[PDB]
Amino acid sequence: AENPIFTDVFTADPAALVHKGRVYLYAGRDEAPDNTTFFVMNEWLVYSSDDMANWEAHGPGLRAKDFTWAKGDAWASQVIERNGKFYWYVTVRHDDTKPGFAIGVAVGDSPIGPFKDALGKALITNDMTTDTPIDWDDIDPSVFIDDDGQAYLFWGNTRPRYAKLKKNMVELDGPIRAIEGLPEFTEAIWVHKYQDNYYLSYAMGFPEKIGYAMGKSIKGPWVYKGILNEVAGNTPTNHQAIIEFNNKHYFIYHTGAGRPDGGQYRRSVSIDELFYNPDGTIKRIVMTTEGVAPNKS
Ligand SMILES: [Ca+2]
Repeated sequence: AENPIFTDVFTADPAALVHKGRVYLYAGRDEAPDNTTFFVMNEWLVYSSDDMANWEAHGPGLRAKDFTWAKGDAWASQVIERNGKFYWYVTVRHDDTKPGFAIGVAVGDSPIGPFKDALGKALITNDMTTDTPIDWDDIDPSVFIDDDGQAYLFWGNTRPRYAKLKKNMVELDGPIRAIEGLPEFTEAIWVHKYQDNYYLSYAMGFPEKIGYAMGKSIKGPWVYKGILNEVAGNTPTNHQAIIEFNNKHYFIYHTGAGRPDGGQYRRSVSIDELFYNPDGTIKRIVMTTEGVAPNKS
């Protein structure tokens, strides 16, 4: 499965999920004419695989403009299943009623949708977080359900943060907490659990690499552990998903390696295998051209 995996579109900010034997893969879609101005993103695209290698294209799943309160900009996202429903947390640009980037939540009854705004309003709004003056801090959501039934929302650019999510998945429960322990944090938090440990991987520095920290609890304390991913080919933004599928571990990300004239604002999803050490640490990723081998049940 030669990387990059999709060649008919540029494709970025991957998020993935396993359901009923299939991997569902979610990505934003880079529509920019060149690598020299800025992101131009309007819609998220959905893909699914049997085996990690052959991908079925289900087309657009959600456009940013599907949020009445949103101006545009369909930035990084993450989907989760809970109670026969699917929650899609998005980064969009709020309209001038609450200036600045915001986090919204959509809902569907199946992995491919149809998806609709679950709230009719932002879940996180720029003015809720004012310990930084920048107006793109509230981006890149990540979502997690711990073994005790408690769900959590993580996000941030420049300022990493989390909060408890109510069962209904569309409401914060309790206060927003600043996360300590993530040297050089930039963005792209991805939380997951493996065996007895918790893992918070993130984009780090600039141009971005991915670093990660481990915790004995979802509330940490987090212990930075080293570099998970080198800086990716022809792109300053590095953006991960980590999933477990069929006894192998998958590290999904993007590169500027596509054609034609791929790069900074014309990115492409690539996939490579992740391996754990016996102590629980993750081997540094090796980003490869040939990508991943099939692996179906
Ligand atoms: Ca803010």
